[PDB]
Amino acid sequence: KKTSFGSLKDEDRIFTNLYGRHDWRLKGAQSRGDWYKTKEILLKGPDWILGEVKTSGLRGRGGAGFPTGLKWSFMNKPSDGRPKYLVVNADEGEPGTCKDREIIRHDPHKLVEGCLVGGRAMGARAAYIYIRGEFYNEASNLQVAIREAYEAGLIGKNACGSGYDFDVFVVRGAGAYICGEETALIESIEGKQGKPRLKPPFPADVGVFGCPTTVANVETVAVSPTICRRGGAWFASFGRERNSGTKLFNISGHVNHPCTVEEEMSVPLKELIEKHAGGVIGGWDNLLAVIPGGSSTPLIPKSVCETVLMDFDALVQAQTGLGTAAVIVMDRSTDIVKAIARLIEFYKHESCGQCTPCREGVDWMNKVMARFVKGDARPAEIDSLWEISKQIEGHTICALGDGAAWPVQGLIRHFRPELEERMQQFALQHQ
Amino acid sequence: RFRGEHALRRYPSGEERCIACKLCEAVCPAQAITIEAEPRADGSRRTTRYDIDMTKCIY
Amino acid sequence: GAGGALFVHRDTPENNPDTPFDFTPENYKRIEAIVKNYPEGHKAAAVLPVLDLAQRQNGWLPISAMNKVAEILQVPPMRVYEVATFYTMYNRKPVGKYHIQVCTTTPCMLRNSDSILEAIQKKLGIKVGETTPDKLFTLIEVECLGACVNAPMVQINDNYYEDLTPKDIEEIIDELKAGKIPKPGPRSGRFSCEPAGGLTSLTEPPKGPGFGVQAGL
Amino acid sequence: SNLIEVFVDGQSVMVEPGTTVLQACEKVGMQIPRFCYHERLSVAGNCRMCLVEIEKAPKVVAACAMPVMKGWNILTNSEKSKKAREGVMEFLLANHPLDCPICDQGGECDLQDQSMMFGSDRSRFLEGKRAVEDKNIGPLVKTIMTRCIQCTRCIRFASEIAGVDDLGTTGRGNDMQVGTYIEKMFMSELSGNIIDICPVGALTSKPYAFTARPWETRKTESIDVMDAVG
Amino acid sequence: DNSTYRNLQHHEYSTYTFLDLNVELSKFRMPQPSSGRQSPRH
Amino acid sequence: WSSTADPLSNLVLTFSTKEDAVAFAEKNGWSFDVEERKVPKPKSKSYGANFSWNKRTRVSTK
Ligand SMILES: NC(=O)C1=CN([C@@H]2O[C@H](COP(=O)(O)OP(=O)(O)OC[C@H]3O[C@@H](n4cnc5c(N)ncnc54)[C@H](O)[C@@H]3O)[C@@H](O)[C@H]2O)C=CC1
Ligand SMILES: Cc1cc2nc3c(=O)[nH]c(=O)nc-3n(C[C@H](O)[C@H](O)[C@H](O)COP(=O)(O)O)c2cc1C
Ligand code: SF4
Ligand code: SF4
Ligand code: SF4
Ligand code: SF4
Ligand code: FES
Ligand code: FES
Ligand SMILES: [Mg+2]
Repeated sequence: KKTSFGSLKDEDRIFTNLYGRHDWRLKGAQSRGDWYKTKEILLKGPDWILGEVKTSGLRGRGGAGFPTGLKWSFMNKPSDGRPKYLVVNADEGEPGTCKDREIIRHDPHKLVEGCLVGGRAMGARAAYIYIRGEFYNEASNLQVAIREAYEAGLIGKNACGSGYDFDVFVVRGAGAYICGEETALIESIEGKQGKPRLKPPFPADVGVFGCPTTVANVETVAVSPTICRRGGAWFASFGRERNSGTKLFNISGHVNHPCTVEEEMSVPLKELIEKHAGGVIGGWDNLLAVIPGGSSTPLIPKSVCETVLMDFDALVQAQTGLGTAAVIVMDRSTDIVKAIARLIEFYKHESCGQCTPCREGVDWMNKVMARFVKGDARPAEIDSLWEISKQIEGHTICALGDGAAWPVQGLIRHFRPELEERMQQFALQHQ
Repeated sequence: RFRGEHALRRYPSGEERCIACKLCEAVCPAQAITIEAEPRADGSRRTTRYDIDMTKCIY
Repeated sequence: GAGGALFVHRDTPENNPDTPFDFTPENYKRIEAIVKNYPEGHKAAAVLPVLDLAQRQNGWLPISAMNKVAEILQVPPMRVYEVATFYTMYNRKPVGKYHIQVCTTTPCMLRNSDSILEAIQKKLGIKVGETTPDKLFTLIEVECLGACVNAPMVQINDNYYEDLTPKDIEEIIDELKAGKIPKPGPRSGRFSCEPAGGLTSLTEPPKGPGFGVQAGL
Repeated sequence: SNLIEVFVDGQSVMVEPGTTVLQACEKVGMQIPRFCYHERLSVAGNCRMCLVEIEKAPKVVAACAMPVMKGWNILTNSEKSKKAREGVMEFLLANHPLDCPICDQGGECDLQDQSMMFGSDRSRFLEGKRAVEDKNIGPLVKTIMTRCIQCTRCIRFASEIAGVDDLGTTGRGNDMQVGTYIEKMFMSELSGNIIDICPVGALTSKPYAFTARPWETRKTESIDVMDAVG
Repeated sequence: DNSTYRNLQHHEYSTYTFLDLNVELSKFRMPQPSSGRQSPRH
Repeated sequence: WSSTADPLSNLVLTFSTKEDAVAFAEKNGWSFDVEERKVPKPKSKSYGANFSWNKRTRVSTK
């Protein structure tokens, strides 16, 4: 029924210690409303929790946006003899993204409680939190919070006056962006290289150690206890339909006040930027392009950002996609081609190299974009690069190839005149 | 363009260009070329036999 | 652009199978705990934590350390070699006392990360990938470190130094030279990535337990 | 019984549960292009040369690894699968060295034949190619890893058939290499079969080097007498 | 109240803090499941 | 060079079926040996068996 979005009340947010200004330990979490009546939520049964998650309209915060209730109900099958596990994706690899780090370092007890609730809903015996290797202090804070939970009896043997045993393990990665992919993460946990495996089988059938497993984002896991406590209808009252709830946004790049903020789901992009980031450096007219959902999402020019909403469906209608809701802005004083080439270089350095399309094609596109930056190419190569991106996209084992092809496609689609003009300048200056 | 008597050429350094790929022997419509090869003392891929029957060759 | 590091090992007097390496008994207890964290049918899942512990004990990863890890976990040495060469946080060559990682990805590149790199290079007198003559500092360009809000930023031995200016990074470098550890976190006093003067959210006190608990629960 | 009905180019065929798309197409008489799949080895699914279109499906599937579902129609010769094959062949040939005259596997190359049959006839790769240093794994197998396409057939064969875990992949991305990471000889009673399983000239017989071309040899089928297996 | 930053404990983390915390947590874990074999290579 | 004295050293014939070849050999008065066709038997492939929970089919690398 509601038509306008983008004004979220302070008391209506979930991550109340986003900025670390309160106590992140157990006492502060208890004061702010964590670990409150978790025993009753555990005793309501997995079916009730799954129904609450489904009616909440929650979608994955990882970027895919898959309905979380359906994924978690994929594990509602009866036991077959193997243990069941919940894996929390804390790799935090997308450039422009900082939300999971902040909700891990400053609200770890929310993450632990969400792990417990998700494990109960999915029948998991333990939870493995795969934290990024570079986030050493965040991992230590999470370990301290898990120790506090074990001492208080909130997790472990019987976990409550409930009867459910649940363990929470933290496993550190070692410098690999691909290890954020769920199958690659599962392989990395098992002690191999972070190479993704093909689907099928899906993790709900064969996952970590060959056991049924669900891989979930940190934000998705952390919002579940609040969804259960306040009901799915309250969380669904936010945003548009099929786009309900609240989201953490990371604004970085050419803004006066880059920051991380939680805001209502279908917030307008310009309203979000102006109210939280302090506006674009040099004014809104100085804006050139925006990467709305991290490096894997295609860019959009200022005209699209004028009246675009920040959710999955409206951003797909803009040929971008929401992704991880990491907003990277660019003013008119920067080289768009150079930034896109830097992103392609990042993907070149982060590909695992398992399958030939991603490996060879991404190296090829890195070389092509490096030549494009200087203008050392000819105009007929733009369509060749587009066709190369088409060949990479949809033909790889995992979505890293898609996430590398999409920025090139967006850059071409919205700035072909820029590339052509750079090439002609090079041609005249070199004769 | 005119085709005369066959000859084996070499690089400016003085090493022979032939690498014993046997493509000429395969394509020869008259089977006039006989080739045998093995690794050289330095490990190079070179021929030990390269025979052309000029009474079978069609030029 | 290019890697610059080789993924084949050639025996060297200071890096060979006979190079002495062993685990401290405290590190052996830590290895016991790490192995205990996994089911007792899959002990190969502990290769990454054990290799990380070996690096933290030694500073880098000689081929003897990889062999010791493979022997301890009863895995083929080639699997440990694959793990060591796949993951970029493992140092297969000796590295300086303070490993400086500078992020040059697009979000940090937009907020003048090149100035930070140039300031570090001028202060230390080394290039992008070199090591100081006294084996005290090593410079490395890295990708996104998950602190794009606080760009530009660097990483020095598990610590994040954020919102850096050339002056700030010069002070960090010379203070680390002095001997005591600088405090981690963002500069300019913005207290971990909320708006510098905005305070556009989380202004009122958070609600206590049971504020919005639904009926029938 | 438990057979399911699937279609290959509109023609029905009954297959056992768990049958992959590649085997369903084989039961009809078509050989799907492949580089990493071997019938004797575990499924890898990395060369992506077996991508094929399922009717009413927007995304192609890996025929070697995807189990076929009941009622599926496999479009083995549709424009989508042909374009996928051409793109994969282009990516595979982008970095391959121009070594065909000096490669021992000239007329026996799966890469050459599948480029002729399923790839394009020209290249639009204007960059420089990669070059990796060779390895020494004994006097039986000659190693030229610039020709390697990273199909990991040798690694799987060594791990599963030969019982030797000395092979693997080091590095990442484009710079990922197949080898031992150390100077070590891959010596076993079954080490010579990695030459046969290798689709390209990366692994070749050392005593056989440079001596003959496949189209010249006459094939005689006989029996081994070196032992009592025959 | 709010103006104070209270995430100051991470400035005193050592090279072994994570593994010491894991060792401490070792006594709180439930017994691990078993696949029946020492390793897949067994 | 390689010299030969038989005219049938390069003669190879192609047949649709085994019966056609047998009939052709018989009507030409040639003693023949017939070898039954060898077909690769169908095999069970499972990508999920690579990541096995308790079996030896679990791979150590990929
Ligand atoms: N949060 C971060 O740091 C990063 C996020 N991303 C985002 O990840 C997105 C692509 O990642 P993918 O997981 O490969 O996309 P995906 O759509 O295939 O996966 C979405 C989730 O839903 C599950 N799922 C999907 N279909 C299923 C089915 N039929 N049955 C059972 N489960 C199913 C998957 O197991 C997965 O967990 C990208 O859009 C990207 O923006 C990418 C890099 C980093
Ligand atoms: C190359 C690649 C890297 C990824 N990295 C991450 C990551 O670091 N963190 C994350 O939460 N998801 C990451 N994802 C998306 C995961 O697949 C995601 O966690 C999974 O689909 C479940 O997400 P959900 O819980 O939000 O539904 C990555 C995906 C790809 C293809
Ligand atoms: S797309 Fe790239 S990262 Fe993903 S599996 Fe293939 S090679 Fe690895
Ligand atoms: S064998 Fe024939 S075609 Fe090949 S290099 Fe020698 S002369 Fe040329
Ligand atoms: S492996 Fe095949 S394609 Fe490559 S050089 Fe040798 S013959 Fe040519
Ligand atoms: S050496 Fe041959 S078999 Fe081994 S990965 Fe390379 S191409 Fe495949
Ligand atoms: S872009 Fe530098 S931390 Fe992510
Ligand atoms: S044959 Fe299927 S991906 Fe290689
Ligand atoms: Mg071969």
